[PDB]
Amino acid sequence: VTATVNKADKSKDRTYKTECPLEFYDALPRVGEICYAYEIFLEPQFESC
RNA sequence: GAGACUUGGGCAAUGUGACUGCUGAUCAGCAGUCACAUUGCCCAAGUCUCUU
Repeated sequence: VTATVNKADKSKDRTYKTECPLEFYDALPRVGEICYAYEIFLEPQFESC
């Protein structure tokens, strides 16, 4: 904060890293190990023509 | 005690000369701070338009 001259280029933007969630962090099955198949459902809400 | 004189004492009134501080009013000269105003350098920041 003592660097009060920080108003010169306050429009500067920086980069950041990204990371997948813990569950998605290497959930790949191993041969011989238990696997969880999570079913996907697509229920229609709109009434069709 | 009074009248007057002599000296002295007491009180009072008023004036005169000098001193030490205290303020009052006016005037000049000087410094500093704060604020406003003029435009510009000016980046931040949002909106908007063009467009990047």
